[PDB]
Amino acid sequence: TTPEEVLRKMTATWQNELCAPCLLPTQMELVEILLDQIQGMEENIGKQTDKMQLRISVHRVELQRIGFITSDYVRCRLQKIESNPHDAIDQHKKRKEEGKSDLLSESEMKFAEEYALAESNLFQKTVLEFMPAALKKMPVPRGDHDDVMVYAKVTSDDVGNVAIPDWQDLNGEVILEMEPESCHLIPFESVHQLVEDGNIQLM
Amino acid sequence: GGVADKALQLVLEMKRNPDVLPPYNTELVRQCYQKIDELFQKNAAVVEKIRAGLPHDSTLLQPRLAAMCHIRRCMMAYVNERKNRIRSFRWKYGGALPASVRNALCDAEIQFFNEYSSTLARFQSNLGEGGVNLLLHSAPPKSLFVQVRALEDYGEFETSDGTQVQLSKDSLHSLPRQDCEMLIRQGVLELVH
Amino acid sequence: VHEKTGPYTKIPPTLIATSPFLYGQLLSLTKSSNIFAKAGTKCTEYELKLENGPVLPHCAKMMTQFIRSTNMCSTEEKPVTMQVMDRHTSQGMSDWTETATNWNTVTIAENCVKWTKN
Amino acid sequence: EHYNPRNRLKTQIKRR
Amino acid sequence: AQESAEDLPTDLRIGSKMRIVSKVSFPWMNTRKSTGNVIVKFQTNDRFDGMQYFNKTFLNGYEDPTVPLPVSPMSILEAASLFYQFPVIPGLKM
Amino acid sequence: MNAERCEFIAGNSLIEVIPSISDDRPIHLISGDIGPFEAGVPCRIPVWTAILMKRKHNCKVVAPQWMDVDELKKILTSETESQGLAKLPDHFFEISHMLVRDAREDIFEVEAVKSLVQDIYDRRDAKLRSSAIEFLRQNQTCHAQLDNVQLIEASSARATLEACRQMGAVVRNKHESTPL
Amino acid sequence: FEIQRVESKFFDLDDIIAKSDSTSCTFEIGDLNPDFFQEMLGVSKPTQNADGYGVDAPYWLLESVRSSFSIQLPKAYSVNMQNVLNADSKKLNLSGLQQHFYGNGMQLCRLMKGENPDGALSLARCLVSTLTQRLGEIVSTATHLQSKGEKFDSLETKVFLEGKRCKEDIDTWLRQDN
Amino acid sequence: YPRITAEQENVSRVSLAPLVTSTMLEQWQECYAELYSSYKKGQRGSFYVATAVCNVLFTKMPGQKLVAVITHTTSAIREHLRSQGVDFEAPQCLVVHGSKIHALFNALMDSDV
Repeated sequence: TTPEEVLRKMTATWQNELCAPCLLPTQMELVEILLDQIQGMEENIGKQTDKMQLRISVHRVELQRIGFITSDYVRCRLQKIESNPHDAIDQHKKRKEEGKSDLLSESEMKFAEEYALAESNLFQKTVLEFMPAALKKMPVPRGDHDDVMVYAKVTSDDVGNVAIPDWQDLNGEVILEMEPESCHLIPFESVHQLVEDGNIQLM
Repeated sequence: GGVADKALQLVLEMKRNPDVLPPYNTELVRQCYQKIDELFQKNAAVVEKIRAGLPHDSTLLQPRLAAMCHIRRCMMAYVNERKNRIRSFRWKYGGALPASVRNALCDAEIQFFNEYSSTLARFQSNLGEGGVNLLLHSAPPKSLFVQVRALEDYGEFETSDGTQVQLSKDSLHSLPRQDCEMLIRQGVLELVH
Repeated sequence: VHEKTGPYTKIPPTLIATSPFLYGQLLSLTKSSNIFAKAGTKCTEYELKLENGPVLPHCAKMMTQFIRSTNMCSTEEKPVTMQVMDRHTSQGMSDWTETATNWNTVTIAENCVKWTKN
Repeated sequence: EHYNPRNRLKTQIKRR
Repeated sequence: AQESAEDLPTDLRIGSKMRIVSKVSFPWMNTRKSTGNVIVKFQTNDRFDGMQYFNKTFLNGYEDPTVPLPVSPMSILEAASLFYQFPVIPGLKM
Repeated sequence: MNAERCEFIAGNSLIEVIPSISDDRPIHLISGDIGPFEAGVPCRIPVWTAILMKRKHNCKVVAPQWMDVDELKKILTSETESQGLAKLPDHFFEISHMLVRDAREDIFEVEAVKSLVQDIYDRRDAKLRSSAIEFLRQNQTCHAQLDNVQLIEASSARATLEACRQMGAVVRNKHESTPL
Repeated sequence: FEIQRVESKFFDLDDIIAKSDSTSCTFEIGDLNPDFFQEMLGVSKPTQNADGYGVDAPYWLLESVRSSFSIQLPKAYSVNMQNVLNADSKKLNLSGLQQHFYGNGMQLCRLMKGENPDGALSLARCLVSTLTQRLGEIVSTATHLQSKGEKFDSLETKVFLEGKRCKEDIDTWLRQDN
Repeated sequence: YPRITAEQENVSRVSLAPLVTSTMLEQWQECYAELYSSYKKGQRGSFYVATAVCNVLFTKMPGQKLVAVITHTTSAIREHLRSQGVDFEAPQCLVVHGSKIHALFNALMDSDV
């Protein structure tokens, strides 16, 4: 695998992470590779004696672009974790029980636990210590992404069929076919698995 | 008035005032504590009559419980809205609270700000070898160098290539963007168009 | 009862029976079916639909026999369920006797048939 | 010697 | 709560639609396990035999509960889905 | 997702330039080698690199083949005749705006090219407006097909997503209110 | 340190304000302790007729009443108004009637399901028709620079604000290229 | 009935929308296939068809031999059936037996005439 391939995968990951309403499986491996590449190029430029020439400016502008992509990805994921930290831990544990790929990396999980404790302290000092003994439990809201729509484009050849709710009869469901160049306005939970597998690009 | 008229005024107090955080309303929060406790004591007396097998009236138990839960929901919503207002300040300008904001807080909120800032810095330190400042690269980069005007006598400054610059009041500079983005955030420099 | 204004202008009421009569036309419901699969589980689901006409009371009785004849109940730990819709427009037709019942959703096994208290 | 990103990636693959 | 019997209880209210859901495949479906739509495909004399069984059940003007069954269960499926109607217009729902 | 990030993604496309400087080795970018440069001999580089050289007077930009006036007229003819959205080159509007912003000296028949691009944008905008208005009268489905939509066109039209999410709640309330 | 799972809109100020509204209702005489009207509502004596005690009560309290009670529809949801809104709602000022129109309607349907299923279904059909008549006008109105969204409901305000945000972004990007 | 255009009174004027005629055609295409299928491979004895330029009977002779009979033909009709590939005995009437009945079934289903 080349760094030229790693950067191309990272850009598609960044676009999907911005568009999706909830948390995708983590891709901090590519982030770590690209940060190491930035540091290597910086030290290599630092060994040069002459810097007022075209090559150094071209290299520095490319490092600017890669730094923007990685920073914006990490900022989006932290802003998603801050909205509901306990639910993120719960979903990560459920994916581990199902035997699927990781939702959070180790540092992300550590951040989530420490933020959850820091958020609990404020409520306990302000309200919950004054409550009667039955009312001292900490509230945690349920998930909220039930009726969210997305614009989605199909890229893979053999995606197959998708099921969506039936607004004429909400007891049942309707089946759709996804031909391999199409764009759709569709609920997110129908295309969730294909977005994880990389067969669909969100717009 | 009604049983829950105190609780709605916290919600209206936060709803009427976007952005600029009002001072903390300890007294109204305290009155809400006392009203919840009074409803609990009434239901406890009815519970003890039921346990003793005495004559009792069971009809008001669920209305009193509903009133208690509604007041608790209002109080925690007030605290949560103020918490979001506080947490926004770590990303505006440099990561610090103004004095006019700090005078409006209580001590628990100030403690929460310090805990959150320490947690965020500890997370930032683990990215790569040297850590990453996430206040940098806040938008897609347009160019390498920026043109800036210096607003105060900051004195001597040095770029990442080791070139010295003498930032003094009412002077114009052309500098790399990454090096002076922090000073633009902290209000020492302004962009020149 | 004879609509003089609308989409059913001068069209007389509908008559329905389960034994032939003069001018009666023989007709059949529309049938279709689907396969659903999800989440890598064992639970693939198989769906059958009957639409575009009245679903008369004999239909459910014969469909029970279709299921029990084709032995879909053999793992009774995995039941089969049936649902009939829009019966509230004809509410009251089963109240006049002890031989009838109101039901909306039904579970079939070989040993029994079950419904909610409703 | 002329620097190249691929050698840096091979070195990091050996490290991790 | 739950209520139960050996056999299906009668309901006399006419409805507009029937849906049946199973975890076991239907006979015409057995090739496939992927998500998709499937035609209810009939074979040989099954429809005609179901029509025979239907008319024989209701020949007296009321139901005879003692008629022998057909051999193909597809004919039972067909016999369940038939009725007589008047008036007749093609292309208008009645 | 917004228009600045759309332009950022559009910057990764390749375009052909003619240098006036010269250089001996290649340039080993993390996105792959681009050099060497010889004066007066064309070669292909990324769009961001091309604009960076053009600002420093180090090259001349060669416009894409779809900026020919005949090709633009073909695109306008197909867009007029088709009922849905016609197919376009990748990042069509973004690359057009970037090149008119930074390199309009090198475009040929500039005003005619500019007017044709504005015509194409106007009637594609009208098609998207009519499709969204006709969708929001629906109650029977929650699905639509929008083939050959561009990324910036999708980015400008995110109110429909929020409107559909609001409609679904009232539909679900009616279904739960239906008696049994 | 114990966790209680709650509603997804537990902290929403708009939802709390929507729960805080009150509707006109009637309770059976003697089936409830008359301490209730002073204890919960702060009213010294109930107003009384042949049908029962007649009062107004809030929605959060009305969900807790497992006893018998009855509901009268408010002015904005009365049947004549239902016919008017179902006939044409494309240009009406819903905010003048109620700032939480669709939310209070959905609460009324959930309460009225046990008393009056036909009336509940009729009101639900009216709500679906009313929103379908207005969503396209909202999404179109967001594109004008002089629009200020005076007449819209709190539910409709979200769609309006998102549309105006998108219009501002694309206009700012276009006006760089002069 | 009767359909054959030489034998008609002034039959009453009728006009119908495209929807009714198209849906009626789809129903006819199903119904004709059901009658022919039950007749060929089941116990159904016989049935009749009437049409604007012809008249057809399907029957069986007393595990049996299938027979089709056409009446009241013309030179153009007989030539057109041979152009459709229905090849037949010709004793004006016509007779077809056996496997060759399937071609007549297809010709009746498909043909423009």
